[PDB]
Amino acid sequence: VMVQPINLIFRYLQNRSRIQVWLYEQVNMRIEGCIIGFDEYMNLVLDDAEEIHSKTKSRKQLGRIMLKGDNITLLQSV
Amino acid sequence: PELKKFMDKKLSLKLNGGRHVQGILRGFDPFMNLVIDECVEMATSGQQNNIGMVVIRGNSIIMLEALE
Amino acid sequence: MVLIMHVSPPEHGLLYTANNIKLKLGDKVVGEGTVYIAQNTLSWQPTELAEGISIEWKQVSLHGISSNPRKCIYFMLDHKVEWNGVYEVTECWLMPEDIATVDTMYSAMTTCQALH
Amino acid sequence: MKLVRFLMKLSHETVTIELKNGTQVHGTITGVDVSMNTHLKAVKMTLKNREPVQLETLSIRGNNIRYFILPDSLPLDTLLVD
Amino acid sequence: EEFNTGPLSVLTQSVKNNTQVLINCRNNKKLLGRVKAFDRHCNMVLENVKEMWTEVNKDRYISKMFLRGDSVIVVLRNPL
Amino acid sequence: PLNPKPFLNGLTGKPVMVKLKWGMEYKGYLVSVDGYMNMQLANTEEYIDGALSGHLGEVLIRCNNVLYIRGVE
Repeated sequence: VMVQPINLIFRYLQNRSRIQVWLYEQVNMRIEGCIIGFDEYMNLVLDDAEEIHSKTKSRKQLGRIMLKGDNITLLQSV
Repeated sequence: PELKKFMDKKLSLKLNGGRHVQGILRGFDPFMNLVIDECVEMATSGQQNNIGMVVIRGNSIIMLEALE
Repeated sequence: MVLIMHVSPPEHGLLYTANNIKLKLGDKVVGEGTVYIAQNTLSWQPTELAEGISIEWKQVSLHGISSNPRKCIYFMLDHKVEWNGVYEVTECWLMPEDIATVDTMYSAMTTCQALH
Repeated sequence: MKLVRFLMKLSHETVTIELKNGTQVHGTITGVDVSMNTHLKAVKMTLKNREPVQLETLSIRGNNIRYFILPDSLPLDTLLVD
Repeated sequence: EEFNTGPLSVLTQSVKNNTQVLINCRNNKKLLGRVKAFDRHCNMVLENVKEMWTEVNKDRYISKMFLRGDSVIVVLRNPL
Repeated sequence: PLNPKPFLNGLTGKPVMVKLKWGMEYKGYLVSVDGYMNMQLANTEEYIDGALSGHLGEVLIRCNNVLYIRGVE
């Protein structure tokens, strides 16, 4: 419990790095975006967000979205 | 304190949806969200991808075991 | 989550413990061991293997009193257990040599269920 | 979660409960707590696509429940006056 | 008030007008019935429920039901 | 920094698309949202597998089913 998970998040917010979110209920689609805001539930507001569909190597542009935190399995930088 | 004994240890994590990653546990909070460093995604293909330092949410972890 | 590791007796929050308890997952008896029903986890350590299993209560979808063939605890995990070298739901049983412990394990498990 | 108080009045009622994973439980309610953890006795449980398992008692986590099929003669109006 | 003007007003109006709602549940099941009572988590006591699914349409009748709110996906104010 | 709560209020009265965890999408005007993030949509269109499956009118979407919400345009 040295590194705090929210510290990564504040870091992403601060840095505007592009992140990718693996989702809880489905494995064939991930979300990517830049974090501009969040809350204590890890609900995230993402700018320039996209669905990434691995099987077809395709993407869908979403613009600005609020992603519900209970869908987040894993958050990584890309 | 349960996860404390796993700090700085290489772990294998089974995640919901048949997903599997391995990495070093660097941190956690009261909700068992984890920070895993040097994270490697083990693709169903058998390929391993380096995904870096990640946050994993506690509810998505099905199974956790140390590789050390 | 479920942790696979050596399971020592907890220093805090232990409600009930008993020895000579067989853990069965699906059709397979994993071995005989000691169960620890504690505030945060249901856990079991095999006498004959190095690592046991520790399970957060939120993952025990339900639990009850059954017999397989002898009076025993039944519980269900909400996923499939892949315990390497060892074993969308998994049916589990705790099978004590002494059936007098079953009613007590059941109450202790229900008390922990209510805490989470 | 105020409606849970309704279920808490169901002691001794025989019900069928469908779980979110498709398991059906048939049994007699011995109690329900404020989290909707549901305790039953004299239980027949049918996992999706499996034969029924028989249990002396069962306790179900509230969040695994989809719905209760209630007895046809249960007086809803009465049970619902708080 | 929150029941009157918030998203739950969908249920409020069903109970007051004694009209049926159509509820999409998990696993492609739908429930058509009347809401006798509900709470802020969308737990419900329902009556005269038609449960509908496909495998080819299938249905069955449940006279009295308690539905746990977190099983609900969507509730339609008008069935059909 | 634009947080989830202010963002949602800013969508109120506006056309939105709510994608569910289960893959279906709902397009409509966001009439209201509550502290749980339950949502009430009007003029609701349901999309299943990328195709319109029906015009639903007024719907309540329970909070725990949402994957994301975004404004149209």
